[PDB]
Amino acid sequence: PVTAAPPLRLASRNSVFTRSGAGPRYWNIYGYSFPHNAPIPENEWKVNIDWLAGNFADFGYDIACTDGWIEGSSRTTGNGYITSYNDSWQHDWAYWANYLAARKMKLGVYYNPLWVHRAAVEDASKTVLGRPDVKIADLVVPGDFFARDIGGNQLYWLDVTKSGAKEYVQGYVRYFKDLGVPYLRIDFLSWYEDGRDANIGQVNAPHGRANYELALSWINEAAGEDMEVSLVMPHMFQDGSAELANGDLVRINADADKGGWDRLSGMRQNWQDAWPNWANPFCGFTGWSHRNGRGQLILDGDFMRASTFASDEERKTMMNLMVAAGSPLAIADTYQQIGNNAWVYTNKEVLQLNADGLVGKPLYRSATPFSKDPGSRDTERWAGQLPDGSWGVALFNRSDTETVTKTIDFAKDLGLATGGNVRDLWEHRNLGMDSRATAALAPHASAIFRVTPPKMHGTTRYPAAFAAWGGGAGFNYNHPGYDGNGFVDGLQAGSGSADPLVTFAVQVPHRGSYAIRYRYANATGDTSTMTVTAEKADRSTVDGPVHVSFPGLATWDTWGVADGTITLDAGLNLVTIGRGATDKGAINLNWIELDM
Ligand SMILES: OC[C@H]1O[C@H](OC[C@H]2O[C@H](O[C@H]3[C@H](O)[C@@H](O)[C@@H](O)O[C@@H]3CO)[C@H](O)[C@@H](O)[C@@H]2O)[C@H](O)[C@@H](O)[C@@H]1O
Ligand SMILES: OC[C@H]1O[C@H](OC[C@H]2O[C@H](O)[C@H](O)[C@@H](O)[C@@H]2O)[C@H](O)[C@@H](O)[C@@H]1O
Repeated sequence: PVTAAPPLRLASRNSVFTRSGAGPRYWNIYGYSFPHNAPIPENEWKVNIDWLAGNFADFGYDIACTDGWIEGSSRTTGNGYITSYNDSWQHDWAYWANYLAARKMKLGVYYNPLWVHRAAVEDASKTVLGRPDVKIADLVVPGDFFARDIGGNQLYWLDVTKSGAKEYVQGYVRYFKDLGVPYLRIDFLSWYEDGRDANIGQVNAPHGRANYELALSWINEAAGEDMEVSLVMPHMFQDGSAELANGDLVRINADADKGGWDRLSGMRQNWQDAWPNWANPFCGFTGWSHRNGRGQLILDGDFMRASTFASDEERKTMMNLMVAAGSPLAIADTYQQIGNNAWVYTNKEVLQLNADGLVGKPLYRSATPFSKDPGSRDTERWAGQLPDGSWGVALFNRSDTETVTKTIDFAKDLGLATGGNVRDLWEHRNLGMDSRATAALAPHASAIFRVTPPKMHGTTRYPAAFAAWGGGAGFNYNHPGYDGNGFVDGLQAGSGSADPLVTFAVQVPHRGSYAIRYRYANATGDTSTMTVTAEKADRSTVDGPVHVSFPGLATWDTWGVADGTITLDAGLNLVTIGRGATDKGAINLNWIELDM
């Protein structure tokens, strides 16, 4: 019988955004501003918004988001917060959020709340929100300009050690949240932190890790559950620890830039220790995938520039990768650039994967970090499970020249006993019941499928190797007998601050008590326990925490099935299993099954 348990110690922000599904759908000004190397004029912003309202907002792309080129945004409130995107704009953020509202859309903002504009510093009348004793001028070290070493002289970096700093930063974050902004994109924190860029050299004064982590904690608290926090230049120190603890999204690639295949799949394949660890998103999504999934991080593959690609097959591959990885779906084509390419963004079956909360993983091949061994995960074969037990499966051919067959086998790779109905989502074709998804792919082409296992008496299997991992839990394959490609280990005691865990999203038709099974290994020489909970997306407890017991077995190659019952509510539940301080021993986890 199960006993009551304390809650697990977490190491992620664990917000409603990362718990509820994949990244947001939005449009971004980058397709204008990058090639122009200039802030978007207000009329161009307007014409793009009107175009989105009539053509993409109905497909869920209902955030219009600004980007950089903000040095020319100098006008601020009495507390130093920018009033609009650029000084040339006749209307402020509020006017544009309402204009968007009238078209069933919302405003996304790119800004870093550690930026302090020189114009605000120079106006002695401006003071920190709620702190009339602190002038905005009192927030900065003289000469400490953002991008100082490459000529920057319009934005200071905040000195977070100065009185008023927390109030300034939190006020800035809440300023946008209050304006109705659901998404805040915070860039240049690696430049803030270490004053360096691997593409350039020295860029400005460093501010250090402690200050970076403190600033992130302030931003997290101020954003709360109302506004999604995108970290656009993460250094990802310590396997992304501070970013995971404080943000919702992390960029995993070098900038889209001029777009096309070389930005999607080229440049370099190796890892480096500096921003960005991987250059192309095939490698970055693959390399950071151990940090993805419900309650962990959403990985951000940057912007889609459909018209910069050479063919429609490449455009499909671009979209399929973003969807496979659970990334935000960010259109950067302007109304002038879109041409006849709207279709790439508006395939309803592909979008349905994003709506349903697909967060895929590359096929794991070994436990070794991808940063150390590129053989450890397959950049070209992705799968993820939806809450209802169905799957998204994506197959890619990154060769420039050869046609290559790619296959995901439902038993050997995914770890299912059932096979599944397979639908090709670009052919819009039912392939019927099958044991695998396969495609003979032309160079740069891809295929994406919805795979729907049958459910004899409601049985739904969720493989651990394709779920979300936290606190040290991870993939392995070093004891035989597992179903699928492997299992999760690290569900053991350790020295750390966080408890290792696995999170599964599960969807059920009604509130009730459901039979749950856990296929596991345990050769610790004694009984082991893990803590199990069910929660709503908002974190509220549906069941548990309870200690579930796992009888000791003969060897680490021996697998058993522990039986239990779990209360779940109608719709989405997050079922988390982890090893707390009061748990005993250790297990390896292969899968869970729910009879729904
Ligand atoms: O006003 C701020 C900034 O706006 C533009 O840059 C926006 C882009 O900033 C980042 O890109 C940087 C790279 O990460 C660095 O490695 C290096 O190449 O420099 C660029 C910035 O030029 C971010 O990664 C992108 O997603 C943003 O679009 C202007 O280009 C800057 O000059 C302005 O300071
Ligand atoms: O404690 C559960 C664990 O037990 C064995 O591994 C022991 C030990 O092996 C290496 O030294 C690792 O670096 C440590 O982290 C492990 O504690 C089983 O082989 C393993 O499957 C299981 O998870």
